[PDB]
Amino acid sequence: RRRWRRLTV
Amino acid sequence: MIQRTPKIQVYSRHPAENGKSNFLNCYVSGFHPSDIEVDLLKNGERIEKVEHSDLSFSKDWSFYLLYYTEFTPTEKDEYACRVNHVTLSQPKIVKWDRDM
Amino acid sequence: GSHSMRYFHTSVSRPGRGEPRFITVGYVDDTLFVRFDSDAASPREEPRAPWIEQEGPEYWDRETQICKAKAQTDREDLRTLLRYYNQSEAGSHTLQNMYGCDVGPDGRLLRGYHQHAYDGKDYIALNEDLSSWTAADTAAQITQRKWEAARVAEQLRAYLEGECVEWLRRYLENGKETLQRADPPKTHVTHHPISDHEATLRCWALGFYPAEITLTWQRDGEDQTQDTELVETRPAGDRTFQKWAAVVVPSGEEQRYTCHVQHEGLPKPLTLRWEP
Repeated sequence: RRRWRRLTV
Repeated sequence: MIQRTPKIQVYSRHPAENGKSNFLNCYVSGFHPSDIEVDLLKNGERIEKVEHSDLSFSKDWSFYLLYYTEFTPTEKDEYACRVNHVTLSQPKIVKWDRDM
Repeated sequence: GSHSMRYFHTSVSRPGRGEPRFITVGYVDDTLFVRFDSDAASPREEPRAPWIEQEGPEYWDRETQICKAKAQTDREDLRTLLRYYNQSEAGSHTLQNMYGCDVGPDGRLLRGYHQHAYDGKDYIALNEDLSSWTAADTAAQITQRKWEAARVAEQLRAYLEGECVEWLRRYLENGKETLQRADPPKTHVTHHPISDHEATLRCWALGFYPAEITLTWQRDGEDQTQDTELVETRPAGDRTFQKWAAVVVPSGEEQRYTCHVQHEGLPKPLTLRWEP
């Protein structure tokens, strides 16, 4: 399953 | 920006036997950017309802896709894949050859 | 055996033609198992392998939330990247991200991965230590500073060592009939006259899984690497792969040439010849 937390550059 | 022209293979899922249902595949790979136009042709006309895989990519970030359709090869019918991409000045046609 | 899980993500902007298109797929080894396309009618992450279909509604809801969130963050990132590279709003650009984990036969983490590319070029990658970054350029160094300040690498280490490995192991069990089955190539050699004096011998490997394979031609037991035509391994469309290797041989000398095949599914490596 995928990683939950968001990430932006 | 750097562009990479697609590799193209056209081939059947199973060794071809005249009169027997099979799948015709056109595999495009190693390209960037991702937008690409792929047709499968039967005697120079577009085969309708061709399906394709969802966009994915290789370790080096270049893209790959599989376009496919059900087909029944014969002695006479000519199959091909037509590919257009920003790296090509005109669409590239690769004929299906049952020996490759 | 050793195994891998990977999530791949691509957004492509299309100025003047709406918001970017977002496509993400997940793989275990060479098997596609989930997909999401933002352009689908009421997009949801969808199964693409039988063994994931048993996950309940809560699994698909959470996956779909993440996928929709990633489309949103990719939209934001594409806007940011225009700024970082002083680019106009007129062109199409591409943002890619891959992450996942490799595990050994006993299921332990071998390596974790988390990397980004912009317009087909490395942007920023998490190093093998899962603690430090490699930025490709001064734009990615801006991102690196933001991600160091937010301790992003620590988050990724925890995911990669933890959930990534744990869920990969769950999928390998639930999918044990396929994911832990190597299908050997079916092989044969064909003969293609070029002239009265030479012909191509083509050694075929069909229907194999996983894609890793070694196919070579020898002449009198000696490797013919420089004179072998070897096509790229290609998907058959039914989970399996195909490959061929060809050599040009003088007429009547065919018995001196042997095709050698190594694959995980084979009882033993094969040696084949053309059989008229």
